Amino acid sequence: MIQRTPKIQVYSRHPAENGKSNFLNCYVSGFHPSDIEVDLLKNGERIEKVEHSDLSFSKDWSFYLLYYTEFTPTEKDEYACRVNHVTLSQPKIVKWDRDM
Amino acid sequence: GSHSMRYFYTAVSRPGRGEPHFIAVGYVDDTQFVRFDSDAASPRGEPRAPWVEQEGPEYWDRETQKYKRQAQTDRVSLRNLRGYYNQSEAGSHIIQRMYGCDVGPDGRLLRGYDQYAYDGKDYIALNEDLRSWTAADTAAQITQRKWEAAREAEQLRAYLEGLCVEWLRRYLKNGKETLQRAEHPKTHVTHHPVSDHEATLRCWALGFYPAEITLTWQWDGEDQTQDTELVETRPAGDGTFQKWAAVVVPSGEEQRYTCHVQHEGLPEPLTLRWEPSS
Amino acid sequence: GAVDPLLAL
Amino acid sequence: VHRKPSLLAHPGRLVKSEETVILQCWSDVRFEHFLLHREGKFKDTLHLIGEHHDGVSKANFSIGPMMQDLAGTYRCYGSVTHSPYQLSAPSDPLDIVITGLYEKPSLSAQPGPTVLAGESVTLSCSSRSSYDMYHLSREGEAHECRFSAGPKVNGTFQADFPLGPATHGGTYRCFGSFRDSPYEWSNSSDPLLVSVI
Amino acid sequence: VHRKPSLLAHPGRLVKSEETVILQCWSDVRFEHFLLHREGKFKDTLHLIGEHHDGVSKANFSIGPMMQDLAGTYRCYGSVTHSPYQLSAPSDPLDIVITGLYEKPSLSAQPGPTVLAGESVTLSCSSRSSYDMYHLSREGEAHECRFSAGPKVNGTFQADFPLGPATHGGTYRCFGSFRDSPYEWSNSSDPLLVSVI
Repeated sequence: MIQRTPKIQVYSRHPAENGKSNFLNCYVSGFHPSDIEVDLLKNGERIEKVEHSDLSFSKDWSFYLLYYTEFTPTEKDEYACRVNHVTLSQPKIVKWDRDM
Repeated sequence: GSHSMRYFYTAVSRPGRGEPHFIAVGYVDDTQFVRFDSDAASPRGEPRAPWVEQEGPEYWDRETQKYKRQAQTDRVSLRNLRGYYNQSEAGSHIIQRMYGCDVGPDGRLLRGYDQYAYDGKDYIALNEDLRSWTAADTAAQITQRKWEAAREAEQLRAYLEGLCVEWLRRYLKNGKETLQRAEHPKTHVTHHPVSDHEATLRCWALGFYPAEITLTWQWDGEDQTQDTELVETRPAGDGTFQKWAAVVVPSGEEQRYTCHVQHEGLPEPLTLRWEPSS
Repeated sequence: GAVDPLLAL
Repeated sequence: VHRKPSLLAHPGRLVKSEETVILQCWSDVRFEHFLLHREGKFKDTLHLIGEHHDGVSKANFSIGPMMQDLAGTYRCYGSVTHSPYQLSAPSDPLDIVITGLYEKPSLSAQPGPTVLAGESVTLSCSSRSSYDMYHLSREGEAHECRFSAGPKVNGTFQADFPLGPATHGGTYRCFGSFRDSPYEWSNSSDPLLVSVI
Repeated sequence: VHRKPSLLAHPGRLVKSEETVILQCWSDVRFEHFLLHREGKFKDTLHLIGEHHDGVSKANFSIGPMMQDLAGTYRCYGSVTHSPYQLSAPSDPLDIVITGLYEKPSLSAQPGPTVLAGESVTLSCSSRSSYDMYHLSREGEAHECRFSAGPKVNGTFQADFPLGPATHGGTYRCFGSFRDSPYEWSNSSDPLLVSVI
């Protein structure tokens, strides 16, 4: 049962900027199998109004999903993406740098 | 220039937790129009693009009948392979399938296809001549013998050649203001002083389509191909895409580095430096 | 338009 | 434990792909419910309230638009009790085969379609497709014969069905299948009429 | 399986009761044996060695003193082999009818037996007997038309065979029969000569 680890990118739909509304995305690609836990965090923990695009794959058969959720970030607030998969030893969290 | 319509099916089994989870999505180039989820409280076909939503009930329903019917088949296909390879009864698996059709700017078929994979591993595929198969292993051979005796190519071919195209025309036509347009990237550069005397400058190109784009860094007019750091293209999450390239630079001498963007929405490639406030 | 499902794999 | 009910299919056992069939379960016993169960590739059990009327306690199970999964071996039971179900003995076995999923085979009669009584006749189904087994049915005959195929032999795959001393004529049809999926058959071979002189 | 042989009867298809007829089976193929088979209630098969010579292989089957049983549909086959016989394809169908078993019908030509060219002629057979169908033969060596009997019509059971624009004259004869036994015909109607001016 061949496996592949998930590349991960955290970002906002539109150029981030305090006080404004935006979406917090987490694009997980190239993983396999599909079964996967992808959680969006707000200052340390899980948010509830999270959604994910429809499961689809690439040419190399790898999958890919886009998690997101509306959100109005602050200079104070921190957001991160937590990801779990069989291929990983433990949940790999990835902070959100609005500059990247 | 040329467009294509691609379908992506995923049939995942779950020995204990129930029955095969079937999912299917359809794209016309980098745009997705259909989605179908075997688990939804109401398993039915759903629109994901304006153009294809303009259609009516018969359509959406005839399409749903296909999806419902597909899954029902992959269900058996799974249980089948699980035997072909003689595997655990409670050992999960997956069967992916990709098929669609490429056309010329004039229409007309360039290349059509249809290929499956078992556990992310190339299984069987319809050959380019649309009349034969290429089994990855002995197991898939069984499939072929059956499929050859069932004339699947003869039929699958007819769709790839026939309707796979016609549909794409229809979709291309109704969504011309999207699929056949361009939507150039709104570009800019961010200045982030990294370490004493050094600064990082990123060239952003967002909300564009197709996702195919090119971003380059030039210092004094010479390609920095070697030190240009850039992330893989990601979806804005609203149908458009993102991407950016960056290079470390000696403070002050920033203005020597210019960014270069090449997209289809751009008549002429874009060149841009950082614009230091005032 | 999606392909018409045929025979099981 | 009550007497086993009777189970039959209309129009018949072989169901053409897409097409639908009805397996009816009935008995003089006033069963409150009937359970239809098929075993195999994808076992399943269908519940249904009994219909008491016309001197019979029946229940007509509609086996949806025929395909892959639906094919297999069915058996029904009835029960006086509800909720728990006090299942009766199993009805006789009914092999519901799905047909028409593969190239038609060719059916021939050596020495020939017409023969003098007593003489030995044998039919044979060949095909370019690699069926592993062939099935021979005689018009209105309950059970179907089944021999194994004869591997790659200069263009085909055969199977000869000896019929012994010819006494009664008849129309026969062949079907081919594959090991892994025994309830999945090909298209019927053009009917062959055997005539005895 | 060889090509089918040719089958013909001499003098002809319709045999008068008591009278005899011969059905001959032949072909270019050197069949060592010829099998003649009659199908129906009194089905049967007559064996016979082939007569080789003049490049042909024949066999003359003599259908004995004609009567009820003998009448029906015949077909023959040949075979080069013995013991197991390797029957050929069936010769074309030959309906051997027995006649002269019922009252003679009356044949008439309205407007009349003699008519001017182009003019429309139509023959008709009436009879006290209630035959269900009638047969019209021209010179008995031309054809066999067949219409159903028309309900009671001023005293008789008729059947009118339109002949359309008269162009050639001819002798016609009528025959009556009954549904159940289509190979059983009455006595010929006195020949009627049609003349065109």
